[PDB]
Amino acid sequence: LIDTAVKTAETGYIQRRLVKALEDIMVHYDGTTRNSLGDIIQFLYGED
Amino acid sequence: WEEPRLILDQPAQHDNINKRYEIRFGKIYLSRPTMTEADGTTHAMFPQEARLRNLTYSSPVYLDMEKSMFTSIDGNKVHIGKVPIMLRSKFCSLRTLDEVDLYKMKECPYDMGGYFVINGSEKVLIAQERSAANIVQVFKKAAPSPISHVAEIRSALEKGSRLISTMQIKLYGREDKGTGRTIKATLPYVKQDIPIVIVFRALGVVPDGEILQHICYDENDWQMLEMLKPCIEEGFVIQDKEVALDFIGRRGSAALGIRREKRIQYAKDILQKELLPHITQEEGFETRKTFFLGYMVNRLLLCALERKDQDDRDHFGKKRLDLAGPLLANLFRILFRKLTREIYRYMQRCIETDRDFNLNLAVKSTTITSGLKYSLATGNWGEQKKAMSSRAGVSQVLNRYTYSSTLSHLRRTNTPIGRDGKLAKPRQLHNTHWGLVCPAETPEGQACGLVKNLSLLSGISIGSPSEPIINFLEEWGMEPLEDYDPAQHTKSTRIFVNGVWTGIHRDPSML
Amino acid sequence: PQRLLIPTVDDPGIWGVKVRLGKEKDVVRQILKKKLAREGTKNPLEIYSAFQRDSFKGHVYIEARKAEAINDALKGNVNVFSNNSKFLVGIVEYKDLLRPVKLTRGSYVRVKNGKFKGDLAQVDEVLENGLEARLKLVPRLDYGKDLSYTSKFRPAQRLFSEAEARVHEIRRDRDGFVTYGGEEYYEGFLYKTFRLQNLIVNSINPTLNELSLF
Amino acid sequence: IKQKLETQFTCLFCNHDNSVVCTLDKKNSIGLLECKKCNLSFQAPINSLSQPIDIYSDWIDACE
Amino acid sequence: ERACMLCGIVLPGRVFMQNGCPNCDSVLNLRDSDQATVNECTSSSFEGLVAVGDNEHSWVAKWLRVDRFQPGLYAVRVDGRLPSDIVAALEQYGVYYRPRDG
Amino acid sequence: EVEQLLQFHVATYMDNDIAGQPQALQKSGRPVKAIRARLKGKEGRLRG
Amino acid sequence: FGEMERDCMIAHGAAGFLKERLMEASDAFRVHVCGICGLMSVIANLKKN
DNA sequence: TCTCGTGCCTGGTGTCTTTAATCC
DNA sequence: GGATTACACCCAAGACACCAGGCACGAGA
RNA sequence: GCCUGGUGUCUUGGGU
Ligand SMILES: [Zn+2]
Ligand SMILES: [Zn+2]
Ligand SMILES: [Zn+2]
Repeated sequence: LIDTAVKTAETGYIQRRLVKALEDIMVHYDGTTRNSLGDIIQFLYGED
Repeated sequence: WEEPRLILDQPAQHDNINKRYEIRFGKIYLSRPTMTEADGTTHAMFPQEARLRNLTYSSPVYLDMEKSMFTSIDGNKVHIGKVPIMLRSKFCSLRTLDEVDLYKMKECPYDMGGYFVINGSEKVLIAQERSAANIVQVFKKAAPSPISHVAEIRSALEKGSRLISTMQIKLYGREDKGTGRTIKATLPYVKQDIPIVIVFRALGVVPDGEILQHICYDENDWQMLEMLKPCIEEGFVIQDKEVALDFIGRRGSAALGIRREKRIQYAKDILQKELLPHITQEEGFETRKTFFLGYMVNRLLLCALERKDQDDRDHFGKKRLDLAGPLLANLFRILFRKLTREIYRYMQRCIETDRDFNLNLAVKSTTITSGLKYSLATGNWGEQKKAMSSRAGVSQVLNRYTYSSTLSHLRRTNTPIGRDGKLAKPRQLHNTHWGLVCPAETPEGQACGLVKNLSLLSGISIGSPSEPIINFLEEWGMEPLEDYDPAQHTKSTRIFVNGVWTGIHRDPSML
Repeated sequence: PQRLLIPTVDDPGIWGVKVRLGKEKDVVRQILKKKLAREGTKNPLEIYSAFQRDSFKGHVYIEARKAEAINDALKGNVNVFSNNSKFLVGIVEYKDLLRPVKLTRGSYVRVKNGKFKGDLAQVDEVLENGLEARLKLVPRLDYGKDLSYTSKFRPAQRLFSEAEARVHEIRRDRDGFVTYGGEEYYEGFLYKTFRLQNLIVNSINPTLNELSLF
Repeated sequence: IKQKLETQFTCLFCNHDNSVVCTLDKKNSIGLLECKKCNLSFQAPINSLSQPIDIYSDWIDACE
Repeated sequence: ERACMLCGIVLPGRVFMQNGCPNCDSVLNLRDSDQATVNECTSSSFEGLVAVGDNEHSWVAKWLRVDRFQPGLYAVRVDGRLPSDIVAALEQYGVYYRPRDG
Repeated sequence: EVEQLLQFHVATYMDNDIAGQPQALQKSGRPVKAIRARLKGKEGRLRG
Repeated sequence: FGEMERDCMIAHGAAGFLKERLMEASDAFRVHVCGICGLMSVIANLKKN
């Protein structure tokens, strides 16, 4: 009961930082994967 | 009687005539709870009226005060406030009556009391868990620290039971890092850590050979003796009492410029009182503190030598529960000083008029009455202006949803550690909880494992005077501390009474 | 001439000291008691004077020759901050520390007390002794309407109307002068005595409403 | 290495506060008090544990 | 407490009635007066409380022109002025009134 | 003393979490809600 | 409508729905800005136009 | 009828000393 | 030797400035 | 004869 009650907030914080790191990443019409600055993260999404 | 007299003075030159004004507090008397209408009429208050009309069920408290007037050419029952009465206690008007008349007062015979009534709302005090006072605990320290082991103690008096100060003994030096592995202590109201040997010398025992005879009781133990080696050499140049006491005073948070002729006499107070005050505070008894200090260092090194585990902070024998009694005394103490200073500040103006003060005009009962009411109503444990830093949640509205819930709520205990600090150690069900707190009953969520509930057959010690126990020990063969030598007593058992080393006995089995 | 009394390098020093707000007069008192009590003993308090200016909240000034005497004067005083906060005053600043510092008939003042608190009034005259001033004020009356007052439950301002008083609830004293409920009204204005300390004479700002009226 | 430290002590002679500088030479066990105002100097022995309050205390006793 | 308009000393008002002003009463005669007289020569309104311990060597006392008076509490500013009839009587006595009201 | 106090009030008006000095307090005893504290944390303008 | 519900609508790609929820269905407000300095310093009397 | 004392309301202004781990 | 970090949403009950000075009214002489 | 405003800040106890 302690573990479930404690470690739920540990993983809740993990998910929050992950979402903010990745939220602006979108597939564009040329197949590239880019963020809001237009930086290329992958030249083709999922490599396939 | 903790501060039994107020004293003023003026050296009359205006034919000098020292006129000390003195006020002495005497006997306490209690009256049954009384409702005083705006009319002025009074009657005995019973709880059912108190709930309905949002009143406070409380008893007026009267205190004898005595005036005296020293003059050298060279009162009665004043009312101090109202104290809320716990229902069904000995001072509640329901304790008598008897079953027939209980029904007429609209009181239910299944209601077992144990709670207060504040502005019509039923408030119960939650037992507060704290660490025991006057016990030595040894803990290990984390890797990025020059300290590896620490001994700690919070000293608290027996009378009243109240906190005084806290003291630590730290062992510096990491594993093959920290060079000289010496030991310094921490003293209340001194800014810097002071090596152990210096404080031994500062108490009146100066040659090395006596110092080591007070700590280690095994001349063969060369490992322990090697670890005390750097402590001797780092405090060698302090070779007598006077320069030791002055070395202390030059750090103790005072003012700049109190000179050696007096800076000693200021440090002698920091050693006589505040440092281990639970042993004694009268003069000419420094033999007990020196012997006790040696015990601490001995315990510190046993853990550092891996001959004894570090103490388990969760062992229930090292814990205490503060219930209604002790909690009210600590709050009443704070408020009674506040009332005292308002009397003192009022005398300095009312005596410049040279007019006999009518006493009843120098005791404002709102200080205690509003103080107790506010803290019991909100749970904020302290003066109202200091609501933060004070502990919250000590008083709570009594849950009356069902009968079982009332029983549980009156038997609840709280550990005030927080929600800050994850880990597990204060939250786990420790083995020593067996038979003392319930293994099943604990809240879900943030309080899980910190709020506990007393097992069905548990009880709480009310407290007992230690003085009859001392008399019994000396009558059956306990020998004083001045007669004790590790060469002669290489095998006898040490005897502790409330954490102070008081004697030694050679045949413990019969005792 | 006052100019011959200016301080010089031969005069004692003056230190300022921080004290609990509102306790400045008490500290000055306490210093005097200590000085007088120790006069002629082997350990006199070697201060000459001490004082506190209202304009300078939270400070006492103490005159002496040695700093140690300042510490001596304040030792044990519960109204003084324990921090070693005293400061030295320059000789050229001394007289300004002791600077002691209006009201004319026909001028305006603002009332500071009572139902007329905040109201603009003309100074009509002052008492012979010199304490209270007779003020001409727009009244705030009810003509006894609900009889069988405060500044929060007062009446609107309106010139006294003697025919309204005649109708509803009055002693004629002269041309245009009536005493109504034991107050005097002349040509519609209240004439009432106020302590000079109960009026404001400086930095008055007439309001929009007052510009419309006066 | 020597330690040059400013203090908040009052010079026992000129009475200027916050104008006493302490130079502690531990290599030779010699501590030095200096006044940034009237320019006086006072020397005293120091150990390894000493601090500006230790020699300033010795200076108060050296006068009285 | 009231402040003497002539010398600036601060005393309980009844003192002005009981003993007169300790600095001034040779000319002011407040001891043998009525309350109306005492209240015309002393003020309930004053500012700047001064402990004068050493009148004759205090610069503060010299500036306030209380250097020839007795140790005591004095006021920097005393509000009001002596009545013209009393000023006239003091002048008959060779005493020059310098108002202490600023 | 008076100029430093104007500096103080203008500072705690914008930020009342200045490290190393006591917080400005209301007469109720609780700290003043400065503008900086309005924007940070779970209940402030941005996250709340 | 908390931070975690915001993220779910992004994942669905329902950009239109998310805009409406947080404006028309809540605290939508009209402001005027100056085309030169970009501040909300415009004084707009709409009946006087 | 006058003076003194007490109570209520309004305005202005603070202070005796007394939870733990991480990186940058 | 310093702060900043520490799940989400929701329900409900339970609380609130102090002291000093001045003015007005009432009671007693 | 259309419009129509009832608080906040905490603390504590709970639900998933
Ligand atoms: Zn010097
Ligand atoms: Zn005089
Ligand atoms: Zn613009």
